[PDB]
Order: sequence, then C-alpha cells, then structure tokens
Amino acid sequence: VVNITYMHRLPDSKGMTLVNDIVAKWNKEHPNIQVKATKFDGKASEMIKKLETDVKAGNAPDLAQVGYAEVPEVFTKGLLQDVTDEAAKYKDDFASAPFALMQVDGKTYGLPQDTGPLAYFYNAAEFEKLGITVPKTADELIETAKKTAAQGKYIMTFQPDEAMMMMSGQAGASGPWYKVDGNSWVVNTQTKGSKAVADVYQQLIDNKAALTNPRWDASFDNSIQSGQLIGTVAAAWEAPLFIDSAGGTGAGEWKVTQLGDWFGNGTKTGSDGGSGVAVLKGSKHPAEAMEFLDWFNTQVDDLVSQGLVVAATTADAKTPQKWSDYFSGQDVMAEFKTANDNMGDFTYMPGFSAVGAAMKQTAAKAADGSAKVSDVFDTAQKTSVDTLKNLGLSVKE
Ligand SMILES: CC(=O)N[C@H]1[C@H](O[C@H]2[C@@H](O)[C@@H](CO)O[C@@H](O[C@H]3[C@H](O)[C@@H](O)[C@H](O)O[C@@H]3CO)[C@@H]2O)O[C@H](CO)[C@@H](O)[C@@H]1O[C@@H]1O[C@H](CO)[C@H](O)[C@H](O)[C@H]1O
Ligand SMILES: [Zn+2]
Repeated sequence: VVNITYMHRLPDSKGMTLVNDIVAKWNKEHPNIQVKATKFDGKASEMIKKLETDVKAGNAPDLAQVGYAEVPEVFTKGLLQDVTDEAAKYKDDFASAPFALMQVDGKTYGLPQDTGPLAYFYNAAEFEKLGITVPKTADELIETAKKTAAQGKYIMTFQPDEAMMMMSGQAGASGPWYKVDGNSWVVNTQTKGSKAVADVYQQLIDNKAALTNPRWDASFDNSIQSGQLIGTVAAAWEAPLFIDSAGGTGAGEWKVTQLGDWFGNGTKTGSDGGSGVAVLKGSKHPAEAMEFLDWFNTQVDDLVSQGLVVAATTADAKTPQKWSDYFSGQDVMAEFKTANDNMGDFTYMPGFSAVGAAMKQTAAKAADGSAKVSDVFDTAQKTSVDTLKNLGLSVKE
C-alpha cells in the first residue's frame, strides 16, 4: 500500500461532484494506492507560496494544482519532480497544447487538467428586447455599450482585481508578451493587442460604459442579480460560479459566444487561468501518483461539474443541465471547446504572480480615472523586467 496526497483549489461548490467523492471511487477500486485530496484553505495566489514553504519543510503533498502561468515559477523555485516517462505513458489521454504547458526544457512535471479560454457571456433575451446585437467590431462595441449605459445596463466589465488575466488574455489573444531567445527572457507587454485593449477599455471607462466592480466583490454579484450587468468577457471556468452569483436573474435568457474581433484578434481568444497537477520535489510515489492523476483528470463529467474545460480527450462531457438551464438551453461546452481551440499561444515568464499583483493596483487607478488603461500595460512591462532580474534570470527589453 502507498498513500498519496493531492492539494487542489477546485471550487467544490453546490451542484458539483465534490473532489472527495471523485477520489472515493478511486479508493474503493485501488486498495494499494490510497489518496487523500485536500482543498487549499486560502485564496488562489497563496497556494504556490504554501507549496514552497511545504517543500522547504520537507512535508509537501505528492500532487498539487499548478496554473500553467505558475509552472515556470514553481519550476524556477525547484519545487517540481521530473516525471517525463510517467507523463509519456498518459500523453494520448490529453490535448497536446495543455500537455506541453506542463513541460520545461523537454521534461514533463505532471498532467494538464483544464484550460481557461476567454469567451463572452450575455443576456441574449435582453439584447433582443433592447434592440441590440453582439457587436462585431470595436467601434460597434463602444457605440452599443454607450447606448445600454444610458439606460443603466452594461455589456462590458473592467475588473481591477482580475487585471492579470483579463488584460493579458484580451491583449494576448493577438500575440505573446514573453519569448525565450537563447539565454534570455524577451519582455514586451506593449504589443498591438495591449494598445487595442487599452484603447477599447479607455473609451468604455471615459464614457462610464463598463462596470468597474471587482470580480470577487459582492458588487459584482449584485450587478448580475439586479439586472445591471447584461454582458461581460469571462473565463470559461466562471460558468457555474457566474450562475450561482446571478441568484436566478437571467435564468433561461443568457448565452455564450466567442470573444469578438474587438482587440485586433480576429477569431482568436486569450488564456485566463487553466491548470495542471504537478508532482512535487520529495514525492516518494510519482508512478502511483501519476496513475491516480491520469484517472482523476479523465473523470470528464465530474470535472466539468466543477466548471473545468477539461484537457482530457478520452471522452466528451455534455454541457451540465444546470448550465444549459441558465444559458437558454445552449450547448455552452461546444462554445468553450471552440474558444479553447482558438486560444493563442502565450508563454508565461517565471514570477507572473508579481506582475499580476502590480497590474491589479494600476487597474484600480485606471477604473476610477486617476490613471490610463495603458498604464496597466506599462506596469506589466516594468514589473516583468524587475521580477526576472530579482529571480537572477537574464532579461531583454
Ligand atoms: C489564474 C487563477 O488562479 N485564477 C483563480 C482566481 O485567482 C485570483 C483571485 O483569487 C483574486 C482574488 O482577488 O486574486 C488573484 O491574485 C492576486 C492577489 O489577489 C493579489 O493579492 C496579488 O497582489 O496579485 C495576485 C496575482 O498573483 C488571483 O489571481 O481565483 C478564482 C476564484 O477563486 C479561481 O477560480 C481562479 O482559478 C481557476 O479556478 C478554476 C476552478 O474554479 C480552475 O481550477 C482554473 O484552472 C483556475 O485558473
Ligand atoms: Zn526598463
């Protein structure tokens, strides 16, 4: 018998198949590989800090959820165990792009779990009532946003507490910020996409035509339940969280579509989260941990219940009934799978955490008019370069 520990930050909310109930099915069938999964008791950004303290203390879990944007960071801090041959055994159970994001320098450190493509959530019934359509161009988007804002309804958000992924994702839909050239990281967060995103959100904020409530504040939930928020860009895994936040408002009326051609992106979209599960330094059971993890990550209907757009290609889960009930009977998982397939490549630098922390601060100022949306991307540039220099890494800008 071997005992495995798995630390995760899956929501485990009402209506979901709880992680402990998924693990229970494994534990009944595999007496020699016994798993205990624990939900991290803290906000998402504190989890890799806990993994670092745990690995230093010599008491880390075997397995831990690591965002794709976090892999380079935990790799650089020496937190990962090479499981290349174990991962190769399970490669055909997963999509190639997310599997590649669990790799550094031809070595694999775990299995991918989900992807986080950005899409557009909107009240389709309300759009039809108000005489509007999903805007096809940035200029149409701004004109339509001003028209709804005149009657106290909003078709866009600017979420200062989600600046890291909302600004990097909408900008990143049209090209990378970070590249590797020989020995160095090459940093440019002021791309054509960054300029386009700043221009669009600057016009929306100048015209009081996007809601600036932080995503994780009660004001965001109140905006949905009160009927004020009738459209927003959103990460695909927000679907169940958004439904719960709505408190029944819009049930049977909403739909999902692709991110529009608003930021010079055409039919492409960006990445907002999405994670794998890494094998940590000091794990005494990588082979058994990876056997369990391949099984876990291919429990497609249970993982979709948690809001995951799964990396697994072993089976296809139907849109959960809870989601299609909310979203007008729409097959929203088909829209999420299309969005995933249109997600532009976007390599993350080690220390992207620190870049997000600084971007959040500037975005609060852009939201209240004390800074420009473009300053968020300048903050990203300077904090990107300073973070790389502080990690002792070679950086060019
Ligand atoms: C990319 C990611 O992990 N997204 C999480 C999301 O994490 C953000 C939130 O916790 C907000 C709360 O304000 O904080 C952000 O971190 C800020 C931090 O607050 C600042 O103190 C610091 O200064 O800057 C950091 C940046 O380092 C977090 O980025 O939280 C949501 C809600 O809990 C998570 O759902 C989301 O992760 C995704 O969860 C899905 C399951 O619901 C999937 O597992 C998916 O793969 C995850 O990406
Ligand atoms: Zn500089």
